[PDB]
Amino acid sequence: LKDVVTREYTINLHKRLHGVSFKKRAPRAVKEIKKFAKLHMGTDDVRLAPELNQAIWKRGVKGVEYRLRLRISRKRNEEEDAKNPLFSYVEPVLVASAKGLQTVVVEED
Amino acid sequence: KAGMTTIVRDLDRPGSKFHKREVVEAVTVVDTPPVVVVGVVGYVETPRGLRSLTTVWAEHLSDEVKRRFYKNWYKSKKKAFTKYSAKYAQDGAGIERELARIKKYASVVRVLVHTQIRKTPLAQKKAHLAEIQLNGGSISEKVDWAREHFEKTVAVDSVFEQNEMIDAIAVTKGHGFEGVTHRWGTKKLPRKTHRGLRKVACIGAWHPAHVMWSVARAGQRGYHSRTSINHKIYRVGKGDDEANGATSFDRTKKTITPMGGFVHYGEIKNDFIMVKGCIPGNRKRIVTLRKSLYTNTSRKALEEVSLKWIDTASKFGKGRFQTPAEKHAFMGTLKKDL
Amino acid sequence: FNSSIGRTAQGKEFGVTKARWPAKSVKFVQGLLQNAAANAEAKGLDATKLYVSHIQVNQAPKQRRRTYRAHGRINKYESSPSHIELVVTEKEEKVVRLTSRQRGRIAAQKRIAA
RNA sequence: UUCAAAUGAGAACUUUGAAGACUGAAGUGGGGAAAGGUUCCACGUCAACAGCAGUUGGACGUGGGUUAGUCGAUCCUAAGA
RNA sequence: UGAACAGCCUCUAGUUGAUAGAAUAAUGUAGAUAAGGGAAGUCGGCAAAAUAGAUCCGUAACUUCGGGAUAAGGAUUGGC
RNA sequence: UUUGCUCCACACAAUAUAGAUGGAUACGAAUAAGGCGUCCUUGUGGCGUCGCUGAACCAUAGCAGGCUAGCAACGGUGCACUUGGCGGAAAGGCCUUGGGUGCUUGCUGGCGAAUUGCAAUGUCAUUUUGCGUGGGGAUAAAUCAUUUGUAUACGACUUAGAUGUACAACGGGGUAUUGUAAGCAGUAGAGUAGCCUUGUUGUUACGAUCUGCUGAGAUUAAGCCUUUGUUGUCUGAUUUGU
Ligand SMILES: [Mg+2]
Ligand SMILES: [Mg+2]
Ligand SMILES: [Mg+2]
Ligand SMILES: [Mg+2]
Ligand SMILES: [Mg+2]
Ligand SMILES: [Mg+2]
Ligand SMILES: [Mg+2]
Ligand SMILES: [Mg+2]
Ligand SMILES: [Mg+2]
Ligand SMILES: [Mg+2]
Ligand SMILES: [Mg+2]
Ligand SMILES: [Mg+2]
Ligand SMILES: [Mg+2]
Ligand SMILES: [Mg+2]
Ligand SMILES: [Mg+2]
Ligand SMILES: [Mg+2]
Ligand SMILES: [Mg+2]
Ligand SMILES: [Mg+2]
Ligand SMILES: [Mg+2]
Ligand SMILES: [Mg+2]
Repeated sequence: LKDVVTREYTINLHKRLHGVSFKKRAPRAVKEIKKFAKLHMGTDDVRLAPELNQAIWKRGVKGVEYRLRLRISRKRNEEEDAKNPLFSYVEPVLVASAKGLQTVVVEED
Repeated sequence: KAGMTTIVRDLDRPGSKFHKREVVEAVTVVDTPPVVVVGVVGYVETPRGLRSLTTVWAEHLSDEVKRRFYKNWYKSKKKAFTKYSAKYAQDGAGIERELARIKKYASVVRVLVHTQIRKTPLAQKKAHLAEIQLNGGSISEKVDWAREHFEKTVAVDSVFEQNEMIDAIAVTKGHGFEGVTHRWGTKKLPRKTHRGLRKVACIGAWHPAHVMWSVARAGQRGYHSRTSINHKIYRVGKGDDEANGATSFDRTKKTITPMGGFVHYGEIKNDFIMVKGCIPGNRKRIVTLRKSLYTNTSRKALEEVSLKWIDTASKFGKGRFQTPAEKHAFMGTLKKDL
Repeated sequence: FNSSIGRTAQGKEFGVTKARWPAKSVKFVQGLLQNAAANAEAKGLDATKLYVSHIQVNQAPKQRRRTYRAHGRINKYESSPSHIELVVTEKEEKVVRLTSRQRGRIAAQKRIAA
C-alpha cells in the first residue's frame, strides 16, 4: 500500500547466470539485479549502490556469488522526478551467509 | 505423455531362445485421467466428402474447457455458451430437435470430449478438446449414448484393455532449423572441404534447370504430426489404486511414479496407460491413443503380458533405490533426523 | 524502404510484419511537431482539434565521406540527410436536355398517373 | 568491463572516485636516430572530421612555448666526390 | 617459477582503446572431446593425435672413425 | 468507442450489371426397344394406340394495359392470413387445408386515349451501398505490452495473469552430483631441536599427513518433483461490426 518501503530479499544469481558467457557474468548479474528490483518494487528506475557493485565484482568478472542478500528500498523521487516519481535503491546486506533467509520487511522508523 | 521407465517380464514365444525367460523392456507412461463428454457432432455423407451437419453441446461446461474458447481468459467476461445454455429452459425442445436431426441424418457420429488437465501436474489449466468417433450400435444408439454421457466422465479402462495393440498420434519434439546432415542423414563432406562440410555437395544436375523437390535441404526438424502404430498396452493402471507400480511377483506397495517424480512432468495421480517401447512426442505433450485400425494376429500381438517388476528408481540421475524405505534400509541413519 | 529488414509482432496493428523503431527519426519528427504545436498556439488555434494534415520528407543534399576498400580502392560513404515539412490543421465539418419524345412521354405519364 | 557522482539540452564512450582486468621490464614503461612540423601547452569551443556517439580529441578558433664557452653541428679524414 | 631475455603470475609505470544492446537456428571461423575399430579414408596419414623436461640404465646396421645417437628401447620424478 | 451494433418495413440518394424483356415446362430404364391407356389369372401377360422431333405444351386481348354497368357459372388466377406434411447432395424448395381480399377476356355493353407531331431502348429489370424514418432484438473480444518453454533465427507457436487447487520471489522437504566441509580436539604422526624431577603414553617448538565429530559439507533448475511457511503482485496501450 504505502509506496516508500524497505525489504530485504535473497536473489539467486546462480540460476540466473546459468550458462552465461564468462566475460559477462558480472555485468549480467548487474542487469539481473535491476530486473529483480523492478519485479519486486515495480520501479523502472533502479539504482545500485557502489558497494553492491563491489560485492558483485568481488571475485572478478567470472565468479559472482550463487546467492546475494539485498536491501531494496523504494523511495520517493524528489528533485525534478523523472517519468516516474518512485525509484528503487539496492544495497548489500552484510551477512556471513546468504543461505536460509526469507524476504523480510525492514523498518527502522 | 509423462515419461518412460523400465520393466522386467517373462517372454512367451515358443521357438525363441528367450522363451520362458526374463526380458528387460522400455515402456512409456501416459497419464490418462477420465475425459469429460460435452457434446456430439453429426456427420453426413456427401459426394464431396463427409460433412458436419450440426453439433449439440451439454448444458454445463466447466471452466477448464471454456478456457479453450479464449485467448485472454483473465480479461474476458466469460460469456461463452451462456445463451446456448438457455436452450435447456423449458424441456430442451431445441436440444431434442437437434438430436433428432442427428439421428435422422448423420451416418457418422462423434462425441466431443475434453481432458481434465487440472488433474495433471501441468501449468496449462486449458483443457484439450477433441472429437472421438463412436463405434458400435445404430446411429440412434450412438446419439443416445452421447445423451446420457453429457457432462459425465469416461475412464480409460472402458476404452482400452491389457495386451491390446493401440496407436499413438502426437506431434513430435521440435528442434527448430536443422541442416541436411541431421535433418536428412546425408554424408558429411571431407575435412578439407572449403566453405562448409555439413551440406549436400550437388543439389542438382544442370538440367532440369531447377532444384528438385527431392533434394535434401535445410529446414524445420521436428514438431511433425506422427501416427505410430502397433504399441502393446502393458498396464492400465488405476489412479485410486495404491501399488500401481507393483506386480504379483513384487508386491512392494509403490506407485508408478519414480523417486523424485517423473522428470519435467511430476507425479502420476490418475489412471495411466503403460505401452511397450516409445511413442512420438515429448513429456507433457498431449497424445491421442487410437484403437487399432486392423485386427492383428501376428502372435506378437494377442500375446498375454504379465509384468514381473517395474523400475521406480529416480530418473534424475543414476537412481539406485526403488523406494525411500529401501534407501533408508541400505544407508541407515543419517545426520538428518525424522 | 523495408527490404530484408526483420519481422516483429508490433506491426500487427498496421497489418504488416516489418516495422522498426527509428529513434533519431522519431526525435527529429517530434521536435518539429512541438514547433508546429507552438506555432498553432501562437496563431490562436484550438489544440484539441489539431491533426497532422500534411507531412513530407524530401532528400537533402548528400554529405560525402570516403571508405577504404581492399586492394587500395576508395568508395563513397555518404549521409542521406532530410528536409522535413509538416502542417497541422484544425478539424472542421444540372440543366436537363430532353428530346420531343422524352417530353411527350413525361407529359403522358403526368396526365395518366395523377 | 561495471557502479556512483559531477558537467551538460543531451553521457555506453568526458571528468573524478570505487571496483574488475591487461601490458608483465626484447612492456601497452622511460628516451632517442630518420621522418613529420607545431601535432607540444593553455583558453574558448563542436558546423565538418573521429569505423556509433561525443560535453572529449593529434579536430576547429585564439594565443603561449624551444635560453648552451662545456650537448650536437661547426673541425678531421673514410669509401668516395 | 624455471636451464633460461621460453611460457605463466605479480611490483614500478602505462592502458582499460577497437560501435553497442538483446537472443543462442542452420551453415560457418577459431578452440575442443569421443564407445569399439585403428588409415579400411585420401593422389598422398593432409589435418590431428601420439612423443616430449631432468636423472639413471641401455643403445644396432653402417661409417670418411669424426659420427650415426636423444639411435632403438626402459625405469624414476610430489609432499614432509 | 461518440445514441454504437443487428433484423424487419418504407422513403431518398448513390452504385454497378459477361447482359430479364411470356414460362429452366422434374420419372426411371432400353435403344435388335419403349411410352401411354385398358383388361385379366398380375406376368419378361393379352389388346389398343403413339412417335417419324419442342414447328410442342402452357400462357397468352384491356391507359406497359385505365374507369364503369351487367349476364352466366362457383370455376381460374394474385395477395397476405393460414392448417399441416415432406425435402440434408448444395436441404432453403415441393405438396397441402380453410376462410378473407382483389382481378377475371367465359359472354354482353358504355366512357377514356390524340400533339412522343412519320422512327429514335424511349427508360417498366436487380447485384451492392450509404443517409433517413419507425418497430423489434443483443449487451464481446482480439492484438500490443507482461509471462511459460511442450516452441523458437525473427516473425510464428504454446502457456499464465483482474482475489484465487491464482501467480511469482525466497525458504522448507524430496531427488540428484561429489566424496567427508570449516572448526575443534587427539596418550595418531617419519621425526628434529630444546627444557627438565627420565615420565614409565614427561613438557616446549616445527611437522606432509592420520583419526573423531562427518556418507559430512557444498550444489541442486537455470527446460527436476513438491509445498497448510515468508514476502509481494493482480484494470497499462491499440484495434475490430454482418
Ligand atoms: Mg550453455
Ligand atoms: Mg579450402
Ligand atoms: Mg534420466
Ligand atoms: Mg528478399
Ligand atoms: Mg541479411
Ligand atoms: Mg532481415
Ligand atoms: Mg575498410
Ligand atoms: Mg592502402
Ligand atoms: Mg566503450
Ligand atoms: Mg561521429
Ligand atoms: Mg593534448
Ligand atoms: Mg589548435
Ligand atoms: Mg663537444
Ligand atoms: Mg576485441
Ligand atoms: Mg575413438
Ligand atoms: Mg579408447
Ligand atoms: Mg578408397
Ligand atoms: Mg593409390
Ligand atoms: Mg603433418
Ligand atoms: Mg637411423
